[PDB]
Amino acid sequence: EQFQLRGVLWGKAYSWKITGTTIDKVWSIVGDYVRVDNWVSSVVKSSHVVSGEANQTGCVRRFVCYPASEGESETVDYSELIHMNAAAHQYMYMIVGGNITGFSLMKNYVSNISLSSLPEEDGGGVIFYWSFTAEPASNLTEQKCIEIVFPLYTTALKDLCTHLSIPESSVTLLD
Amino acid sequence: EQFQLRGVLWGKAYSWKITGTTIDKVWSIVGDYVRVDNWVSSVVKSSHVVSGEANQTGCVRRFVCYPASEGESETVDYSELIHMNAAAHQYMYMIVGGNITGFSLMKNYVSNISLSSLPEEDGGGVIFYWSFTAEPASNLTEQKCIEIVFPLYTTALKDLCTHLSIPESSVTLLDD
Repeated sequence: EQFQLRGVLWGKAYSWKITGTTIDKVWSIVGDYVRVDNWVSSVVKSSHVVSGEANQTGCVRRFVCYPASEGESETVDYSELIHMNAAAHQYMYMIVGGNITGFSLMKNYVSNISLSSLPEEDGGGVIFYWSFTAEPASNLTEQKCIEIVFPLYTTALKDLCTHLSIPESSVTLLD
Repeated sequence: EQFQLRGVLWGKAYSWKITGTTIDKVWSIVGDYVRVDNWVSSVVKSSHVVSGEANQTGCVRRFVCYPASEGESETVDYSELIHMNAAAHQYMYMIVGGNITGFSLMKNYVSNISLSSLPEEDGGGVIFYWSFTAEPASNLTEQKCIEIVFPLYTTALKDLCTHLSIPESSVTLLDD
């Protein structure tokens, strides 16, 4: 009959409907965690595992991003896979280092990806769930985090279509 | 060029499609965080806010569960709301105290609830996303965690239908 208060979190969750594809096809790109360069290829130049075994829980990926603008340097993201369930097409990760533009500003950025199949009889398709949280800190606001994260998710959904060779119209942001 | 290794997590995410209702009817039940007794009524006897403002982030609810099986006693759950975006139909909470059966065994049980609408153009309907994580601990297993959580979520979706006055056939667990 007692309890201990914890800190509150910032963040937001997004869901897209994707037609003209299957959970396996989406996963073949999105599920290769340590080769994110083969997914968000418009932002990410290269990626490889630097700790643990590729795509296994606890592993760390290091990926390199193209310069944010001309003159600026490439930036780096280290992120740990903190939960992986490939059979259930879902995983969870956190940035544990690097100077990746914007994302490296957040405190304990944690992200969740979940894929689901819509019923066969409803025309199939995939529900792509993608959320993040970050801890409140004085150099940011929740609104500023959203302005960092959401545009990237949007780009990644576009880059997904490119790699799937399906039109961008295949993707609809729910709500 | 350095990073900081951390521990891994246990958990699982589930999604259901719910027909025959609207996202705002579902939210009126599911979104009323401190009155979970009006939702999972097969399990929860009573509930109220005990810290902060009702359903505002940071608040804590205390709720009483019926005996889990015959002979046992009522148990109690203290859970804190740690994120809330009502207009976006999504929130996050964590158990911060109590002896609630099964759930209080987990270390740092964190849960996420997210509602979305399917396109009007393609039938409508609500996608109900519900996930949890817990921190691995010597006294438990992830499989045990899933045995604790999933039947509760399952029961909760059935109770939701009761309170919405829609057939339980309205709910379908999505393949993952």
